[PDB]
Amino acid sequence: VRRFKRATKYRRGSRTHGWGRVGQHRKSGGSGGKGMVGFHKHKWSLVMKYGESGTGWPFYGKHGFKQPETISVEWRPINVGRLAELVKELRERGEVREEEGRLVVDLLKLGYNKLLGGGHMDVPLVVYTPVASKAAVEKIAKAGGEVRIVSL
Amino acid sequence: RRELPQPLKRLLRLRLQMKRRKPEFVRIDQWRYKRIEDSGWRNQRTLDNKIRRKWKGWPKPVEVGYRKPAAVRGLHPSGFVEVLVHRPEDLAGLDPKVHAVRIGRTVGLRKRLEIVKKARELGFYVLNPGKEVVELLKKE
Amino acid sequence: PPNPTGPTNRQLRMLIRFLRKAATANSANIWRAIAELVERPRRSRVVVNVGKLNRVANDGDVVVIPGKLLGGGELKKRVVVAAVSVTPKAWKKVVEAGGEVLTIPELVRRNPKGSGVKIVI
Amino acid sequence: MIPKPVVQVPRSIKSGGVTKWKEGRGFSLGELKEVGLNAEQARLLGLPVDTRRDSVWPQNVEALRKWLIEVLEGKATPPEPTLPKVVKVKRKRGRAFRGLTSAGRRSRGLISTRFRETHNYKFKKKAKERRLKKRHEATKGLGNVLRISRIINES
Amino acid sequence: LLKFKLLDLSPYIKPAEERPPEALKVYDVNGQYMADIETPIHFYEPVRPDLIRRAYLSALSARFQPKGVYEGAGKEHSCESFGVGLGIARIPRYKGHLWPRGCFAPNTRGGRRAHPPRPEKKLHEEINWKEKNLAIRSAIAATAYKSWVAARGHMVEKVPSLPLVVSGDAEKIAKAKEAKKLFEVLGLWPDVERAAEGVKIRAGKGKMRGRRYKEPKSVLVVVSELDVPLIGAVRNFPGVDVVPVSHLNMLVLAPGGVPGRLTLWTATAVERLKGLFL
Amino acid sequence: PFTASAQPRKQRLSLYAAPLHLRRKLLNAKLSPELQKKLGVKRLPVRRGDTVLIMRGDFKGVTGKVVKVDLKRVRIFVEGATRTNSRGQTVYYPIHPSKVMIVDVDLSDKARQKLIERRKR
RNA sequence: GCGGGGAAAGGAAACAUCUUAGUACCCGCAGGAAGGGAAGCCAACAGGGACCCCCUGAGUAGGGGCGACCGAAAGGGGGAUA
RNA sequence: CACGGGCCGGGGAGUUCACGGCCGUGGCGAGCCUAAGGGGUUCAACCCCGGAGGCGUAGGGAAACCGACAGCCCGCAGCGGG
RNA sequence: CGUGGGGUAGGGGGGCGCGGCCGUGGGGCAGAAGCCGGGCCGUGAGGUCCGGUGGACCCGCGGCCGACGAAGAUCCCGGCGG
Ligand SMILES: [Mg+2]
Ligand SMILES: [Mg+2]
Ligand SMILES: [Mg+2]
Ligand SMILES: [Mg+2]
Ligand SMILES: [Mg+2]
Ligand SMILES: [Mg+2]
Ligand SMILES: [Mg+2]
Ligand SMILES: [Mg+2]
Ligand SMILES: [Mg+2]
Ligand SMILES: [Mg+2]
Ligand SMILES: [Mg+2]
Ligand SMILES: [Mg+2]
Ligand SMILES: [Mg+2]
Ligand SMILES: [Mg+2]
Ligand SMILES: [Mg+2]
Ligand SMILES: [Mg+2]
Ligand SMILES: [Mg+2]
Ligand SMILES: [Mg+2]
Ligand SMILES: [Mg+2]
Ligand SMILES: [Mg+2]
Ligand SMILES: [Mg+2]
Ligand SMILES: [Mg+2]
Ligand SMILES: [Mg+2]
Ligand SMILES: [Mg+2]
Repeated sequence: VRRFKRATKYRRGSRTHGWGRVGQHRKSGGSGGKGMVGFHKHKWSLVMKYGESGTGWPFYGKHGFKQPETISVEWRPINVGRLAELVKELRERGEVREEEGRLVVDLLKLGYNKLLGGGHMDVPLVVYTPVASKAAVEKIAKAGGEVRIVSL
Repeated sequence: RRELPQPLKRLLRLRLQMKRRKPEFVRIDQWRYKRIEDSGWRNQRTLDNKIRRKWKGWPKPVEVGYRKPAAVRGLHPSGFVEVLVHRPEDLAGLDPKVHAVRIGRTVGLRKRLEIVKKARELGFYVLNPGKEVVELLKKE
Repeated sequence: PPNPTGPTNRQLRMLIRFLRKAATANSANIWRAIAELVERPRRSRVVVNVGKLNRVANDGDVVVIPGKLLGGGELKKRVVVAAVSVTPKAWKKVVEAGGEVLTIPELVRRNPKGSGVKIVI
Repeated sequence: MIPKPVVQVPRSIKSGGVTKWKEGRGFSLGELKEVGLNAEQARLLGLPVDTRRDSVWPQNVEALRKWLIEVLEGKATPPEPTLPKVVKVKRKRGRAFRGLTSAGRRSRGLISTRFRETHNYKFKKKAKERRLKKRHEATKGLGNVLRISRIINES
Repeated sequence: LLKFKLLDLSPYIKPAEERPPEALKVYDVNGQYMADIETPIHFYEPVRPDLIRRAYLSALSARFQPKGVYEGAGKEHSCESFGVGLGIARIPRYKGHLWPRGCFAPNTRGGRRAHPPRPEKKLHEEINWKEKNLAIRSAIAATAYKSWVAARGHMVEKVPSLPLVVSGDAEKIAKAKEAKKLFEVLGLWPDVERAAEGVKIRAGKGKMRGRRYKEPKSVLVVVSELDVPLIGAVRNFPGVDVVPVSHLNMLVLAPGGVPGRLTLWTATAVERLKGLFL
Repeated sequence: PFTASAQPRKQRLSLYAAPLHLRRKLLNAKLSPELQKKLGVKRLPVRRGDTVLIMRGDFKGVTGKVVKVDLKRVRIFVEGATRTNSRGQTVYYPIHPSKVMIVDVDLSDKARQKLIERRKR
């Protein structure tokens, strides 16, 4: 932790406090209005810098619809490579039941509900997951494991 | 009084010359207004300031060009290093060839007599024994 | 900005002084390069995961990390790695792969010239 | 140590199959029936009883059987019965003037919807938040400041 | 394993004072050496004055109470600006019989304070739990170094060794008179006398507010648990603090935000320490 | 009943605003060692008719009878601790009771004996 | 604290929808607290289980010259439990 | 010959919270932190508990829906060779 | 080492002073703060000492926090001039 002197300490004896002599420190006119205003008239050049040309889209307008969140699954996927790390830790503590001669993990008790295919699987694994991507099923099956799709 | 080496002896003499020619740094019109008569230096950030702009004939501003030689800076005019002393036990660790003893202004007469006696025995130059202590020791 | 001040941690400050002295004594530019990376502002200090050592290091390589070694990913190589600090999980992965974890002063004492040492950030 | 009922958290569609447990309001009548009690007897023993709940969980039954044996053998002391211990009804003055009759309750919205969704509740809730500057009322226009800042910093 | 804690910087940087020994010396209630015990891992932490200062300021700042002015102070008079054209400044003025008298503006007598304290101001400097506990371990380790303890200002000449560990039998002492004898035979009494003689009447307005006396800190006594008799036997000495080991904190371990507090551990307290603050 | 607060403002307000029955407690003075063994108590509130020894001030060492007690001022007048004004009259120095020691006790009052038995116990 | 009546200034860099704000203020009526409270509930085929208040969900869904700006609920953790 | 001050003393102006961006340090690190609240205390401090939730670990698309590297070259530091 | 040394607005870096707090070390009825005048130190903000006046508090050093620095606002309040 480092501590620094407040700017007011430096500004004593400076008449203007960093606001200049010409364009001094005034009220909301010095901001071009109160709040997030002006973006279509005098701050339109700020919209053109950051937003879509022609439409100024993110600043103004509508695009698409929202699928209602109360009827949409909130996904918590895990990659195959990250899963391989997880089972290694789980095995050391003894949380893995090697039920069938192979390590058995089920994603839902681990807090995940989908399996993705990034990374590498280095052990044969039985994975109980509601959803698994195409490469996840292949990579798990290439290591001697298997994906089992449960029904929500 | 303090015996200095020849390099420092010249710098001490040079410092005395710089002291005599040093301007008394004042704000503009400090002589006119009683309300700022006893003020310290102020570097006023103003439109028409002629001290900051160093106009000939106006008072001079403060600059690092006026700094005195670094090797003798802060020394007592006698050449010694002043040390503030508040009790006799504070005399430990000082060297009478390098240090002079300045007694704290609020040290009372009873404690001042003990400091002065111990310091004079040890050979220290005491800068400010005080009028009362001088009379008492002289009477002794 | 509040301009960079350097570390407040005296342990870090003494390590930086060590590396500069070691660079001068042994004419080793590596320990000067390490000290500059160690003295970086905190918000841009070097952190390396053990999984990165797989790509950038071969078996038997000696690696100096001018920062913290974090334990992320998996290590499959035998590496001798020195760093400013090592997290417990990073420590366990390096050792279990047969490697060794050193302090930077240990590496300098072992290899004053830093010959064959690879800088990894 | 009187057991606490364990019930399942309702599994939403949003959860995607992840489930968890929680402490329930009370033991269900089905669970009490397996240990030979009704709602009145269980309440007299200090147990929380939930006659609304339909589920029967074996872990709840097992906890009840263990604790009842301790109580009936003199090893555990039941707490006070989970029934009202005081009756405190105050004399009412000006029910009509304060909107507490059925006509007032209807106009306030309390017949058609929940208390939390009535308009007077919304007025009072927001007034408190603004008075204390709590949560989202510490910054007026917070949503638009976030929206514009996200566009600029995520462009 | 702890090679990263006690960093060896040889040969280019000369060593400092050695780490505390693998064992601690234990003395009986008569001041006679009794035995050794294994040093808890806490004493091998490097002393970190920067981190100790941060954790001390955090614990102290949680104690401050909110302050403020009355919300309407200087704002409740009936006043208005009377405009230009009257030959006087256009600040607000009293409306009634006091009329020309200035009012409301911060520059007027009886006006509002422009930027007063507010009770909503955050005074507490929060700290992460892990960071706070690392500082506590660092402060504990400093109690084992005579260099750090002396630099904080304690009298350590007569203390046989540091960390000062006394037998657990000391926890049965119930009278201040007997605890005084224990302190004298462990060489701790001179530091208690430093605190007794060092109490002064402090300068300034604190006298008006119940802060008349400023007292130096002398000895921190660490016991195994709450409600042992030794807590009451020592708590009346000037500058002495006593806590059970589980109650150790930065307020007693680094007064002034400075490491190294003259500490008397009991042997049972040192044993319990091995499972705390880690 | 005298505040428990540690704040000096509340300690002083208790002292100056104390009602008469509380101001009596401020009249306590230590008994001489001889009286302590005879009566078995260490302190008694000073009473008119007692004999006290003054231990501090200009009249230190003067023994005399208490002639008047002022509850409002918490001061007592003692024979011998006097002086004369410019008009020649004899006036008494008001002495604080904490500065005197009672050397003889006036016990003609039955109500006073109850206080002694309470403190002797 | 409960019921009712009910603005404008200011903001939107003008301004009317809007906001400010069901606010200021007015009228009525209670208590030491008031109001709320015991499923014509919520959910989604898995289950919660009267109510109020605190933390969160969340400035999310949604309303809006879709502008300024406004803004939940279910669920989760607690206080307390009838 | 632009405006302000007769003089002196005292008073007299970038503050706080919420949210966002960035910097300087400090802790921990594929994780980080607890909120409300609870237990203890030498009682607003302090010790311990509390992981709900938030941010991060994966993105693309309006949405249904789908879902990710160590292969080659140039080359600073550094290291090695002459 | 520099064919280095002007500077408004503005940006960046360091220091002085005021009130309190956490520590540490001291002074004071043989005279604290304050006040009038003076010497010395520092480029400076300022520090320090002496003589007089005064009559009980105050200061050095490290850290931390602010109701923290005035020459001016037809500034405010009081006092007092030509
Ligand atoms: Mg401008
Ligand atoms: Mg212009
Ligand atoms: Mg202006
Ligand atoms: Mg436009
Ligand atoms: Mg459309
Ligand atoms: Mg000009
Ligand atoms: Mg004086
Ligand atoms: Mg809002
Ligand atoms: Mg006022
Ligand atoms: Mg702060
Ligand atoms: Mg003062
Ligand atoms: Mg307004
Ligand atoms: Mg408008
Ligand atoms: Mg208009
Ligand atoms: Mg009630
Ligand atoms: Mg009611
Ligand atoms: Mg509204
Ligand atoms: Mg004009
Ligand atoms: Mg004029
Ligand atoms: Mg220049
Ligand atoms: Mg200081
Ligand atoms: Mg000015
Ligand atoms: Mg006037
Ligand atoms: Mg006149």
